[PDB]
Amino acid sequence: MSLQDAEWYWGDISREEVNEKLRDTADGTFLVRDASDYTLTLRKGGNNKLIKIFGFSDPLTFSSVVELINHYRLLYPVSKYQQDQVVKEDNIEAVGKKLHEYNTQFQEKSREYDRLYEEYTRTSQEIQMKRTAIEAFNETIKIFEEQCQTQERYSKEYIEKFKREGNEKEIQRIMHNYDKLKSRISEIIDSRRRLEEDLKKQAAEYREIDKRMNSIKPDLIQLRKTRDQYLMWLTQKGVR
Amino acid sequence: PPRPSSGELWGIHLMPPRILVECLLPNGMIVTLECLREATLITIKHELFKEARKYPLHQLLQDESSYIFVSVTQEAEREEFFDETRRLCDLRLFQPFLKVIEPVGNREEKILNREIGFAIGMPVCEFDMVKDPEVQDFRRNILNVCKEAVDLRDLNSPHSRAMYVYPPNVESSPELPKHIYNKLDKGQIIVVIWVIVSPNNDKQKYTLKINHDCVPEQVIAEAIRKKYQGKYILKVCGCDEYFLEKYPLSQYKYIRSCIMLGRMPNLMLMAKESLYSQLPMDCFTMPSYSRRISTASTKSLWVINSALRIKILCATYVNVNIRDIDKIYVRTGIYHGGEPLCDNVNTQRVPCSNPRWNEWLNYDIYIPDLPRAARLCLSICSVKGRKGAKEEHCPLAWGNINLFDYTDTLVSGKMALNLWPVPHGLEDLLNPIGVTGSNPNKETPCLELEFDWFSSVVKFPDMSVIEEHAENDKEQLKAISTRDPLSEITEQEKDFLWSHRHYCVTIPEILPKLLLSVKWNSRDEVAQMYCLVKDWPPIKPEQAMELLDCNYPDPMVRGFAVRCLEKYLTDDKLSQYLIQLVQVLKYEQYLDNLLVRFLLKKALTNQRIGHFFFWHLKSEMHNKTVSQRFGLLLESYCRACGMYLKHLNRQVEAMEKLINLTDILKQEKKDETQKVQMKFLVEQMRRPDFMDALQGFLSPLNPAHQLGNLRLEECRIMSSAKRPLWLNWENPDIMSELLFQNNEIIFKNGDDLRQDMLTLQIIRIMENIWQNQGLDLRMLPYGCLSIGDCVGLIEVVRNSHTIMQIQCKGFNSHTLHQWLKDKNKGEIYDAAIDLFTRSCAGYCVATFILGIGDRHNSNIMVKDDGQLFHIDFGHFLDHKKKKFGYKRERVPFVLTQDFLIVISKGAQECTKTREFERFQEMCYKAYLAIRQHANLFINLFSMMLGSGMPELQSFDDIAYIRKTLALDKTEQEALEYFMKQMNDAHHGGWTTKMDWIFHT
Ligand SMILES: C[C@@H]1CCN(C(=O)Nc2nc3c(s2)-c2nc(C(C)(C)C)ncc2CC3)[C@@H]1C(N)=O
Repeated sequence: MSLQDAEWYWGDISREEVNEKLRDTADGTFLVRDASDYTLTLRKGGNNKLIKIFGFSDPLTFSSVVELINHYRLLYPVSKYQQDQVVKEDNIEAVGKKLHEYNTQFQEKSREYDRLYEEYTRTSQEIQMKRTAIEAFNETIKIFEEQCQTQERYSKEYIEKFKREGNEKEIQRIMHNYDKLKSRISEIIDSRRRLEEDLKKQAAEYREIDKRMNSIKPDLIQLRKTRDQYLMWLTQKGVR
Repeated sequence: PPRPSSGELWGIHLMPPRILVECLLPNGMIVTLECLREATLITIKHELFKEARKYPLHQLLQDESSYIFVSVTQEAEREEFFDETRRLCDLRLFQPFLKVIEPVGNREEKILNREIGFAIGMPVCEFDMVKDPEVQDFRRNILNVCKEAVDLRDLNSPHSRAMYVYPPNVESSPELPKHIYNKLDKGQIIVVIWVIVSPNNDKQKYTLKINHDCVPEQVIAEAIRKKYQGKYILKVCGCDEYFLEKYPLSQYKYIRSCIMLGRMPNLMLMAKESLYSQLPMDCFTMPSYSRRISTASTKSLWVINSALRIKILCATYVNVNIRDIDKIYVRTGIYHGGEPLCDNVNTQRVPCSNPRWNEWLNYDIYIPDLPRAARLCLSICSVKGRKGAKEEHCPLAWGNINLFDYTDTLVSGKMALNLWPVPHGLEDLLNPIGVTGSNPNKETPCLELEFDWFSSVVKFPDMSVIEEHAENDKEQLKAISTRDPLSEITEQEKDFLWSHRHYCVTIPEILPKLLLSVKWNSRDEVAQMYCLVKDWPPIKPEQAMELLDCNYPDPMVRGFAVRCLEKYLTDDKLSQYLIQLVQVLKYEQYLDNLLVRFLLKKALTNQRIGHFFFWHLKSEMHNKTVSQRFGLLLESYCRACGMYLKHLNRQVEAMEKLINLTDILKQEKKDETQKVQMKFLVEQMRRPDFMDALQGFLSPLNPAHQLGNLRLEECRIMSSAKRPLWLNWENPDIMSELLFQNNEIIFKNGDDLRQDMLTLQIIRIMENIWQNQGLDLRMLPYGCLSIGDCVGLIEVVRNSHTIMQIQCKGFNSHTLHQWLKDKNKGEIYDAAIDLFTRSCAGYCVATFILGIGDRHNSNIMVKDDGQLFHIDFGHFLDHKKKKFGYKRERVPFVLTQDFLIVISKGAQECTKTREFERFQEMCYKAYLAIRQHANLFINLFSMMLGSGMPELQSFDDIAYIRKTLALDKTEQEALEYFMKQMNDAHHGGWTTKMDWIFHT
């Protein structure tokens, strides 16, 4: 019953175009297209099965290609219709005007995604640098604290002895160095504190870039698919 | 962690001439010492110990000789400075401080581990930490391969040692293509044997006419005759390439190139002993981690009578804008390769703000039917149902898990998994081609999971158990086996191949077609498949490689593939395909596998393989998806490579100085004139720490090339916005004038060079197909090496200019032909035009097939002798499909009138010429020669899908070469297609001989 007017027949479309259509579909989703005789593609167990139409295995009872599909109807068809619902416009001029609009919107949105993706990468790299730097401050601070401990373990006996010899200049020399050591540790700790601050801010700046990107990604895919739909409409309407 | 920058300090690229250093004395004292940025540790220690006498408790200090310095490096490592000859600027200090300690521990192990850590860009101690038993077992277990290689290197010392250092740079076969052989005079070659006579080192010349078939000893024999005992060896003049193995002279690549180019082969005779003496005996030592302690009711998978079930508990968070997205869910899939073993199951949708599911997902798979290489691929997706009844689904983070571990244990209990960012351009909801395992960054979305418990530890069945025995078609099978790897295979052909699985052994090359006809979700079919591969005949290495891509995850299949390489893959081809062999390692389910062991064994028995093996892995150490795998592998290479570690560390230090220098120009000096930047380059390059690091090391582009002293007057920052450095070095070889005096290299920090590296690899493979098929289409696959994240080296081609450079300094359509005339006057004119036409054809065909970026006057260069070549490939395949949605195959290299005029020697009607007729025939022959080797190119591209190259992410991206090569058409139809593409692009001119039968 009827032929090329059939919703599931798609003609010259490639395996790749069918893979795009059958992507994430339910078992029984199918469509027929020209080979390289025609090829029925059937969605089953998360895969697209390619079944050659010679009748599958011989002899036949093929009648016409439509009788074969309708015999097994191979649940849901991928209709030519509703894809052609996307382009409302009547004439070639209204469609070309709309293709130019969408294509211009797509190129802007693409350049915005690219710019946003570069800032995502840079922020992600920078965050990793600061994390290594805080680990380096952590190891540095530990060494300077060990110096305090080591100075404390030694001087304890020497300062105690230096008082017996009335040498106030030597005790003041020792504790002047301990002041130098403590001030330095406070300078290193403060420098780590500030790096910890920048990282908290840049980690928040990363969440927001990720958020912004999860918003444009679906809108860029949809806009490209419309640009492409108007492009396909304009090829078929125009001279071949 | 890995070093944030290549600076002398944290947040400081270059230390000032003088710098204050905080010195932490062993008595608790702190001394500020003003040091020179290039001062050595011996000087600093001596100055500190002199100054320390002016501070309290000096009496507690021992001799300066009793101590060494330790400090925190940019890798957050506490490094002990045993090499006191090192300079303060080269220590990679986090902050300017030094702590004085007494040397403790195993000094030699510590020195070796630091040298390893330096080469690899990560401290060795980071591995010691790692909890994962798979990791620690890999570290210990790989040591078998290390031992094997080193023992096998001291087998026939010093020849086996010389064979490792300087391996024969030979072709895969002695069979000389008939067009190469006709350049010979009665199957004989004229060679020039140079000798460095003692004591004045005078260069003596000896021209010899000998059989091309002559083994290196026979060449020595003839040189002796022209005044018995093989006490001499041959070497190439101007580089470190030796003829140490008994291969016919013509089989050696250098010689094979000399014939074809009509070049005079210049060799050097030297004493076997003067080379053997200069070779140090390499000594591997068993590391600490091999000499230490660790490790402080079982069911078969086939006895588990239950379906597959996985519980998706909750996710910590997601980064989504709640005003733009409606709900979030967990998409999951059970995969064998990139093929689901059953339908993909989703959890219920929940709100963005509360990622919690506590849902068991039931899979249409019977637990015993799970194949060995089965994986759980998952993702957290967003769903926005704004317009019509239409909903946009976007992945947010993905993760993959091996359902069985390295010990064959089925996964059980509660599992937490840190998810990975979605790779740029990936629109699929799952990433089954991505790596397995948790993200090492713990500040990412973490997904809590829970697998079934079967009151016991479930193990995959033993191989003994799996061995359960429970005419018109002969021509159809051959037809299926000739088809390309990505050809459509119907369910009918599957069922047919599966039924004929036993006759399939007569055509072994059908194994990939048969393996894809197997139901991997059936222990019945797989058990049988396993018995077939066990007793399967071997296949060619170029066919076996397909079985190592993401389509073949099975360990028996991959095991079979590795054995074909072990027995049939020549070192020439391993070197040629190493890029792909390193990439497929990312597809490996586990750290310990037959592939990694084979490649390491080879890298450790051939230094030419070892060099590039190291660089391919070192270049990707910034990438957290593979840095643990690549790190552990590089540690085991560095531990057993011998003296090559020292030369690798000199290459690595030279490169860090170049990265830092270019980083300064790109960041700090960014808003400064060329003169100001050039003044800074000039003064920096003059520094001794810089001169020591960038002089006297091996070229990472070709380790047989010695980079001697820099010719600073020839070094410069290029006008391009990335600010590439043009660098020149003297070739320090005694006979450099016979090869090249100037070794010029472009250092680029900014652009990703991996696509150029691949395009240049393919061009070389194409050029080789053509030579072997009797076509002299001279290509220029210039050296290009990625050394890190968007950083690499490019080989400068001398006496070559862009078309725009030629067009300026002289313009009309004859300017190019006039330029070639001026550079090739008289007798040498014809050869210039022949070379242009031949090169021009190879580039025309190659670029049409690969779909390289559009050519213009700036990315097409011509050598003074006419040899045309392309530079800056950048893009390839269908790079314009997403951007403009046009369904076409572009002709990147449209031969302008300017090129036509050259080919036609300045004629009026350029296409009606015999010159253009011959040029067409070259193109047609080249196109069909690649189309016949289509399977190779498809495999090579398939083996790069996990690379992270933007334009190579799916098998649908490879479809482009299936179109340009017209694989779903007949050879005659494909040539008609090529001709039409040329005609449509050039607006006519392309013709042939006969239509119906296509016979002259
Ligand atoms: C006057 C001298 C003669 C030689 N020469 C060159 O420039 N030779 C070169 N050989 C190559 C170059 S440049 C190259 N460049 C680039 C970039 C896109 C990064 C610039 N990518 C790739 C390659 C590879 C080959 C000078 C000249 N022509 O001005």
